[PDB]
Amino acid sequence: TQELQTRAKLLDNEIRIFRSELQRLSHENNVMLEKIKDNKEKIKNNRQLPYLVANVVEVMD
Amino acid sequence: EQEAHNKALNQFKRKLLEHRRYDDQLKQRRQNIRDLEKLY
Repeated sequence: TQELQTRAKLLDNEIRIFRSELQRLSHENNVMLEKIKDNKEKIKNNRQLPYLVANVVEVMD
Repeated sequence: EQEAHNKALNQFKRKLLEHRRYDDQLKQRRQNIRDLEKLY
């Protein structure tokens, strides 16, 4: 009953730090998602009509 | 129940189980930010 009372007091400090780390990744993952939308609304305007049609002589790479 | 350290331990078990939903959420969000890095 001394080991399980010190074990339980190790999950109160361990879960307090893991909530702080996960609040930093939530704010960060909303800033990254608006960079993918940003690029793509540009990319949507060029993709639609009209565009010439040509063939590939060679891929030179 | 048997002890008043076995009534403090039914609530400690809940916390232990929860620690299992904070370990799967931190390994998920680092696996989801590397997948959104290849898409950016």
